[PDB]
Amino acid sequence: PHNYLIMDIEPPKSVSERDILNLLSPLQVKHSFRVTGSTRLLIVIRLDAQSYEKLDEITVPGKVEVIPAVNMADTMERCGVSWPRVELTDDNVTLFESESTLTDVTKEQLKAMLIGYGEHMSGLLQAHRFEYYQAAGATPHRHFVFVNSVPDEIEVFGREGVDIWGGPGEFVVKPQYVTRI
Amino acid sequence: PHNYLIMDIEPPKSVSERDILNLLSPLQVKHSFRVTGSTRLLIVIRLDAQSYEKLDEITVPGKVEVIPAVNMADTMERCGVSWPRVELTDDNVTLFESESTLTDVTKEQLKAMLIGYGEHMSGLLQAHRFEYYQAAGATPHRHFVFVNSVPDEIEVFGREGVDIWGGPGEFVVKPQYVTRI
Amino acid sequence: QDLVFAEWDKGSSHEHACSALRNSSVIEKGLTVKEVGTSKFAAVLSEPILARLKFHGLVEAVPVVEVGTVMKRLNVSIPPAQDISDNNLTLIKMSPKLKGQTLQQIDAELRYLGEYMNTVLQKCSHRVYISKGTFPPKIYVFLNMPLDQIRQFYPSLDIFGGPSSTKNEISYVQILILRN
Amino acid sequence: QDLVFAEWDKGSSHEHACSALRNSSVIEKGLTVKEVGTSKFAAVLSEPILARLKFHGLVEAVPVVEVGTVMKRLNVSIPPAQDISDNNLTLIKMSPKLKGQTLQQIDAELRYLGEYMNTVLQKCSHRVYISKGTFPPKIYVFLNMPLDQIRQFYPSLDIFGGPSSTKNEISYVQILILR
Amino acid sequence: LQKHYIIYEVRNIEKTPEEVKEEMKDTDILYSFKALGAPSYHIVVEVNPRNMRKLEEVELKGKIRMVPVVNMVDVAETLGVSWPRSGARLLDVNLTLIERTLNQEGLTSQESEAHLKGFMEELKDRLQQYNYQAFFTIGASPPKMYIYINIPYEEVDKFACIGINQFGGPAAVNTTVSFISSFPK
Amino acid sequence: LQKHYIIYEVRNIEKTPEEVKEEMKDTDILYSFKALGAPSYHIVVEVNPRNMRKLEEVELKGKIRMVPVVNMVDVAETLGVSWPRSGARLLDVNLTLIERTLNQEGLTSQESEAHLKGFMEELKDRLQQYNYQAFFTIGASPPKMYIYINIPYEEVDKFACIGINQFGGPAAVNTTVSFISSFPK
Amino acid sequence: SDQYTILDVYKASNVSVEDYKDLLKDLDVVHSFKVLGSSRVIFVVKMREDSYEKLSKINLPGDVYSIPAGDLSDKMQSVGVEWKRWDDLPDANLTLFERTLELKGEPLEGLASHMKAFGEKVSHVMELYPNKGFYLLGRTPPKAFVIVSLPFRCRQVRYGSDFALNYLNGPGDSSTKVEFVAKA
Amino acid sequence: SDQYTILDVYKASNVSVEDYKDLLKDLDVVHSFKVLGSSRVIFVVKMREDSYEKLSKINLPGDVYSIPAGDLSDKMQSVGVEWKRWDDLPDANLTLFERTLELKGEPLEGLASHMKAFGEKVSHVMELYPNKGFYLLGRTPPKAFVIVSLPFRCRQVRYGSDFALNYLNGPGDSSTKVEFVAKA
Amino acid sequence: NKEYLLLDIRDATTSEIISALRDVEIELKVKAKGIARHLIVVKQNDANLQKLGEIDIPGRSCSTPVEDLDNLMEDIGISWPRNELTNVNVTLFERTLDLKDKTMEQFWSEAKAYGQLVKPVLSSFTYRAFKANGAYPPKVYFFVNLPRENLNDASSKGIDIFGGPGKARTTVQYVTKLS
Amino acid sequence: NKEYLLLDIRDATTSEIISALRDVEIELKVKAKGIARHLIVVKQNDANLQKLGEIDIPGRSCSTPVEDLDNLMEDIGISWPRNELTNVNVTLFERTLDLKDKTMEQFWSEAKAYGQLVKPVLSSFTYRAFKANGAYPPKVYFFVNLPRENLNDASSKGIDIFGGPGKARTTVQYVTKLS
Ligand SMILES: *[C@@H]1O[C@H](CO)[C@@H](O[C@@H]2O[C@H](CO)[C@@H](O)[C@H](O)[C@H]2NC(C)=O)[C@H](O[C@@H]2O[C@@H](C)[C@@H](O)[C@@H](O)[C@@H]2O)[C@H]1NC(C)=O
Ligand SMILES: *[C@@H]1O[C@H](CO)[C@@H](O[C@@H]2O[C@H](CO)[C@@H](O)[C@H](O)[C@H]2NC(C)=O)[C@H](O)[C@H]1NC(C)=O
Ligand SMILES: *[C@@H]1O[C@H](CO)[C@@H](O[C@@H]2O[C@H](CO)[C@@H](O)[C@H](O)[C@H]2NC(C)=O)[C@H](O)[C@H]1NC(C)=O
Ligand SMILES: *[C@@H]1O[C@H](CO)[C@@H](O[C@@H]2O[C@H](CO)[C@@H](O)[C@H](O)[C@H]2NC(C)=O)[C@H](O)[C@H]1NC(C)=O
Ligand SMILES: *[C@@H]1O[C@H](CO)[C@@H](O[C@@H]2O[C@H](CO)[C@@H](O)[C@H](O)[C@H]2NC(C)=O)[C@H](O)[C@H]1NC(C)=O
Ligand SMILES: CCCCCCCC/C=C\CCCCCCCCCCCC(=O)O
Ligand SMILES: CCCCCCCC/C=C\CCCCCCCCCCCC(=O)O
Ligand SMILES: CCCCCCCC/C=C\CCCCCCCCCCCC(=O)O
Repeated sequence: PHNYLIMDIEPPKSVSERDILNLLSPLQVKHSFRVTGSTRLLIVIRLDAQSYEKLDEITVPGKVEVIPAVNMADTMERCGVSWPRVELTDDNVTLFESESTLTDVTKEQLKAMLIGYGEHMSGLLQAHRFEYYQAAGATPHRHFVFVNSVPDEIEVFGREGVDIWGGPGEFVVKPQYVTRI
Repeated sequence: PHNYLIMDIEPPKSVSERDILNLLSPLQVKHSFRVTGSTRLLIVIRLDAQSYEKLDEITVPGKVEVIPAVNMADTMERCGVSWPRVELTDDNVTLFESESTLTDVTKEQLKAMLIGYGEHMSGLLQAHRFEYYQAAGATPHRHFVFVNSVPDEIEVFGREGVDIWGGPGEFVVKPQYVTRI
Repeated sequence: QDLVFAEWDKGSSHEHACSALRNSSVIEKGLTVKEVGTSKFAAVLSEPILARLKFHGLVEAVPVVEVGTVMKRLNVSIPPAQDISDNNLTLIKMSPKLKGQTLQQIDAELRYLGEYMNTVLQKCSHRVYISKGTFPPKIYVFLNMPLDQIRQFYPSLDIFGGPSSTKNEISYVQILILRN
Repeated sequence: QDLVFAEWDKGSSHEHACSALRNSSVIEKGLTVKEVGTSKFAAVLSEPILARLKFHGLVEAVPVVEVGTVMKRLNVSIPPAQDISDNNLTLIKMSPKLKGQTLQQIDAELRYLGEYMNTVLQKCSHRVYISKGTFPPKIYVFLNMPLDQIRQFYPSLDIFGGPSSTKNEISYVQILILR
Repeated sequence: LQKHYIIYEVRNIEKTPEEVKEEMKDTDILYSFKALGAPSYHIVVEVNPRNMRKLEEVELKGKIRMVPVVNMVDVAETLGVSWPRSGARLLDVNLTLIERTLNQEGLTSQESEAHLKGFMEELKDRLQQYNYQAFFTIGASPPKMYIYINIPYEEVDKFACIGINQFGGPAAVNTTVSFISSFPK
Repeated sequence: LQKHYIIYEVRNIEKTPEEVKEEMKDTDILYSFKALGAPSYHIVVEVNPRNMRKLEEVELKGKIRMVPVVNMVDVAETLGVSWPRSGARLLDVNLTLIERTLNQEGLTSQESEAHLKGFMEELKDRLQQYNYQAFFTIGASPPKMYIYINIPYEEVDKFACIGINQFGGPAAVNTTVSFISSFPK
Repeated sequence: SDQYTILDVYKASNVSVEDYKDLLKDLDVVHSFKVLGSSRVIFVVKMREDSYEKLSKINLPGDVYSIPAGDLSDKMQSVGVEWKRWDDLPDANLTLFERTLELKGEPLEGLASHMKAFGEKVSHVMELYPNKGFYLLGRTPPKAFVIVSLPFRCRQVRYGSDFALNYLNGPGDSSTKVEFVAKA
Repeated sequence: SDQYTILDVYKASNVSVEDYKDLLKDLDVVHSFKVLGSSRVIFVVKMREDSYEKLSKINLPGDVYSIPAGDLSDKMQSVGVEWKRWDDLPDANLTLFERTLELKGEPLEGLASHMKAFGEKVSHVMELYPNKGFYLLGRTPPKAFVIVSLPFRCRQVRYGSDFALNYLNGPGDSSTKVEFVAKA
Repeated sequence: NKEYLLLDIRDATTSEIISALRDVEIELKVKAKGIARHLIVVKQNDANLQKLGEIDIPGRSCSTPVEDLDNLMEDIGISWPRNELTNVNVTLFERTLDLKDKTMEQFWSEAKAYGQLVKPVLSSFTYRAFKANGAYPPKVYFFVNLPRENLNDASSKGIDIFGGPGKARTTVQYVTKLS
Repeated sequence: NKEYLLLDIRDATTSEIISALRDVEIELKVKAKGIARHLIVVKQNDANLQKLGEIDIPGRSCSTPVEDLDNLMEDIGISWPRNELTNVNVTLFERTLDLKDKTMEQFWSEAKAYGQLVKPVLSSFTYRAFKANGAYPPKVYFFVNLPRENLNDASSKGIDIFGGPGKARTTVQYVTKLS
């Protein structure tokens, strides 16, 4: 099971996608995306020992958030849910950022809801190429979903298992069109 | 549209199914049921002018609740929802008592939920003989359903539309087997 | 099926027909218990058998189904263990207050509770019944378990939201009729 | 479809490239508006058109769908959309809080809101967009209603649970490109 | 070996205290208390095979609540607290019953255990100078605690409010005080 | 003949007040206020075809919040409450700005209207002694109220808390007081 | 300082107030109020050292509740509020207020602060009219019984119930029940 | 009672505390605190008849907030709490507490009762250590800035933030922020 | 002025209740249709209270001091029509209000708003309303003469003023006026 | 005893911060990986606070008095191990608690429960914990040397003691310990 680092970057006006030279050259960059219509960037980095050591000579300018992450398929497999393990295609991609907003929830209740969401999505993930990244160690629960962009499928994918998490008022889902590199 | 009176009777130990004699000759009793396994009685009376006037000299003993009621199919028709118009005839019947226990709800929000519930149930009520009685003028919303007792269908009828009313915690449903008397 | 969990309270009446609950020719293929030292009686009976009784003080009559059926409907396997006996027989009534919860959320919580009880109650005779079409749902568990271990079931309440999201009643019962 | 409602705020930048939002060669199809007197800009554009702009200070980019097709999917009538103009042009951003609500409950409330706005907005030129796959959902209304009647949309908030179960933002906007 | 008990809360306005006592047949009774001047009774019975067999002939009448309980020193041992040794005999002089029901709304099991441990650490020192018997519900939710204590009446009020904040304050607990004596007289 | 206004709340730490005023080009300004010694500005503009045409050339920089408002006198007339006539000119002496944002959580529209009517009836009598101008957001939720008042500085603390209970108490309302003056000097 | 037992009695059939007073003739019954229009009667028994044994030998017929209680003026003095203590009640215009406090989410100190403020606000009115107050000992939610003689009683009932209620967190954080009583 | 203006300044680049103090030399700056470890500086200006006209002509660079304020001891005196008034603050161990009260669901009377009880509880330690207190005028949620010289500092900061918090309804409905300040 | 006392009697017959209360001045008396339930509103004066102190009410009785809602509305400045109650279609609405996190000011402003809202509609109905005097939660007994098809309308008129149908618990009962 | 002051500095390089904070006694300095963010914990001496009053910290700095969580646990009778933090897998957990509807006693009993729960767990880890001194809502900075596979395990340890994952907000950041 791999460990990852998700960089959400809002660079200064002066810096123009030279962040790739800062990052891609010494690090193992798994994915590079730009939020369509903006200058915000989202970088998925695989944290091997070399990349982790090299990160301490790197400073990304701007408003940057760095989220340790895991492949949520690994978590589902550990919890007994089987998900397809298929690499994400170079086709156009939609990103869903999801966060739990419930204030009254137990650890066991949260695990039950997570397992239920995994079981519910298991059937509908067979016809798609996707990657789930859960923010490791972050509470409340938070994850990012990179899924192949199918027209007239954003509403279906976002509105799926929302009721398992507590309903439309207790689960924040933000779909975003992203452009590779 | 007809007005109704629902008499929920828990008679004293000495009195036993002489309650029928009390209501029999004077009142237009549309339905008479006994909760199976107990002495509790549920009477549905059509409130015509003669029956309303006759109720003056009738006193049902015991712990008795009298609920003014309307046919909820009439309410749905007033709101634009088309429900099947059937006469409950089968001698085997299940009764569902439903009440809303939602404290934060507006009048228009409640009307939206009621219309949504009616539209949701319109499809599933086609293959059924049923009668809805809504407690007229009572808040929060409260109704009774008499439906054909098909075993292995109690769960389906009980849980249909619960999420429209706000979920399993905001809606109270009580099913009971009733024997026609 | 058509199982009903019925509970009667005959504290008010000093004479009653609840001796029928010990009458094997009235109760067939059912279960009847009496709360120890109390005028409270309970039974799980098929609807035709329940139709034979007209007891006065009925606390409740909830259509229920055996957990095995519920677990099979969710493709979850729970062995039926052994049959309950009269030694250490305890009735647990669990009523979750699913405030601010959805139907899918309670379904997921119920599946998780089933998975947890699968291993927790694997070595004790029990009978689990779940209400049908009743909201909020009710669970009845006849557990025949060592009294010291009763407190170990406390953390299960966490699955539905914590100790005060769930009303929990514990009682000691005596078997009168147990027929299959 | 692939419509996106995008909002940018250029207050920080003295010189920016948002003049492209007034350029027909860039915005081949879609709608662009500017908040009156400020440097906030909004647009409703197809995703390929949105890919042409690379602006700083993007407040949001929400995949949206016209209310006509949402009503068609719900089999609910939608008054034919009259084309908006520049006079009286108002943008209303509606963000319901659905605390405690279920998906079927919010769907029923949305159906009721559509049915209620059917009669209210029968005469006013308008353009309604609803978010896709976004929770909590967002509604964007472009209106040409007289200002005196703006206070009359308040009871609609009652459909979602009252005035404080919904966050409402009113703005005066000017049309730049409408194709 | 842990001891388990049943507390019968009896409300019977139609029987004399002698008849209520006779309703228990030959069951061995640990305590039998009656509220002063009121038809409210508490019968505390130890759970063992002999008592369980004798209770088969008992059918209490009236408004009855049956509560399985454990001794509070057992709860103390499980939580790591050491409560003072309870007294075997509860005399009629200054005898008082304090009942607490904890709301516990919005908490988890671990959080509730932490609160209970805090309350018990607070009450441990004050309990030292009194002759008491305390019981806690086993499995019931909301939980209930019973204290039968020989305490001077002028100190009852404050003593009943000790450690209330450990459970969230007065709105989070239901506290009831009764003057009791052994029955029948 | 109801009048509609826009209040621009401008936060700009880089421009001089003269530059901020010049940012508005040739639109007609009704009131232009600046917090004492702070880079916060309030610009009140009357909505009419001429001003709307002039505002097309205006692009305010910094943190800007455009808020459409109506006069609180019109709100009074629609709620059946009378409002002390507002003074035409607001002087720099004793000039204060009181801003209120109402939470309204858990209420319906009719309930909120009842509370607003109660607040306005309470404030009517005390408002009679002062030169003031008041505005209310039109359509915004949560609603906001602005009062520009020439009031002695010793009285502003009590005047700002008048009618708070009409909205549910202090925790249900965000109230802000500022000393303001017309700009540029 | 002094402890009391409130015997709240719903009179059994064929049992009159005189019968109940006869059953308690050996106890120090300081007050006895009968609720007009119902079968409820309240006996306040001043407890002595031998009062508890005597009360333990007495079984009153009907639905009876025995509630330990203390003087409300003593409790008000303990929180630093000065309350006039009346020797006796005027036998006319007597009105009983039962108030239960439900201060959700407050610690004991917050409830004490609310009660101190309310007592300070209401002490002047309490000084105006003869009254006797009792509170339930160690009881949560806190509960008080106050019998006050009210001229203008009909509107004074609403005025007294509503008086300084915001100091108790408003009309929703407490429950009040009013009865018309007569000396028994 | 006197009115004040608190100028909360986040200093621009290349501008020192002395530059800001020279921009305000014509005003009655009674107190001037710089936050240690940051660029924040707080100026307290005692307002007079001409102070408002003078302040309207001053533009301070950086992120400036101008908040009307009153003396906290006056506010405590109005609710009937006696608070020792210190003429001067020591130059050492100066700690700044900013407290915001967020007692949800309470009327103004309930908040006043909570604050009166808290003030009575805290007046004893307030009389022990030199301190200056200010509260924001007409501001909800109510907010206070208190600068106090604490010996035994880095444990008294926790002790003083925790002191009598239950009288303000516990640690869940008031926010406290602590800074180490020096006289500017 | 002097308000009233309501007696709610359950397990007694009309003849027994009339036999007792023989010297008591009765403002109003009704019997729930089909039910052993009687409501007797008696005037609160010295003679009535003295007589009530000496009689035993048959059955199970609960007494509640009540104030005529017309008088309270007039006290707060709202003038209700005061139409005399008739013996036709006598219907009792019992409403309890849930005030949670409300101040006294909000309670009074809501009461004023409701009174103003229903003042013009009561001119077409005969009624008699009583409020539990000094009781919290607030409780109102509202007797109306109205068609049985209006029960849902009458109960829902102004329900939003007090917070909506989830915050006001209403029960309806048909009664007979006992002359 | 004396505790520390934490400077959270953004938009400044390590050289600038080291040069500016020259002559200041520093207890612990770290830099977030890939980020212009530094955490500097300095001792609260008279000399340190005197020096901090004469220097300008580069970038945007936020100061916070902090107390060593070991000493706080020692106050309430819990003896944590004091394994010195190393520079191998330095991970910063930032946790904020939500204490709505809690008393001071509940807060302290929960803190004690958490301390006793994790006391034996910390014996196998190196760490350094600081609590925002006197701040509400409570905030904790926890530096741990742990494998990157244990993050979810470390965050959820005893999360139910304070009310579950919905009441505690946690962020995780990899840092480099500067020497
Ligand atoms: C029952 O409660 C009594 C108070 O209601 C106790 O009397 C109190 O005894 C104190 C110690 O002797 C004495 O200082 C107090 O003044 C006195 N309180 C009064 C008179 O109001 C009584 O305990 C008595 O004293 C103890 C030490 C034993 O000797 C008992 O046998 C005495 O009666 C309490 N009695 C018991 C048995 O607990
Ligand atoms: C009924 O439960 C009781 C109480 O837990 C059991 O008695 C205890 O059993 C445990 C092991 O399960 C022993 O450690 C204890 O010493 C036992 N206590 C006593 C007093 O015997 C009892 O075994 C159970 N009985 C049956 C028949 O299952
Ligand atoms: C633009 O909006 C204005 C402001 O509401 C409209 O003018 C008002 O129209 C209403 C009727 O809707 C009249 O009662 C008012 O007297 C008008 N106010 C004036 C003329 O100052 C105006 O009609 C709108 N113009 C459009 C929609 O083209
Ligand atoms: C008493 O109630 C009856 C029954 O509801 C009323 O008669 C109805 O009146 C409505 C209009 O008010 C008509 O639409 C119905 O057709 C009538 N129903 C019947 C069965 O005749 C009657 O008007 C009411 N009388 C009074 C004085 O309120
Ligand atoms: C520092 O982190 C690394 C990377 O996670 C740890 O090495 C891993 O250790 C786990 C078990 O602890 C093994 O399952 C992995 O295979 C290891 N990964 C590699 C790449 O070797 C390392 O142990 C950590 N060191 C410390 C001191 O905590
Ligand atoms: C155990 C603590 C319980 C405390 C609850 C509150 C107790 C306060 C005391 C009495 C409660 C209700 C009393 C109000 C009636 C008192 C007389 C007031 C008459 C008012 C006359 C007027 O308004 O002029
Ligand atoms: C109207 C504004 C209301 C805001 C609340 C005002 C309350 C006071 C504000 C802040 C004070 C919090 C800290 C008090 C200063 C510390 C005093 C105690 C120091 C030592 C205590 C001890 O040693 O125990
Ligand atoms: C302090 C409380 C203030 C008043 C409480 C509100 C009392 C309402 C109680 C019950 C409601 C039934 C009301 C009676 C009918 C109201 C007027 C008729 C309204 C429309 C009737 C119709 O349309 O037929």
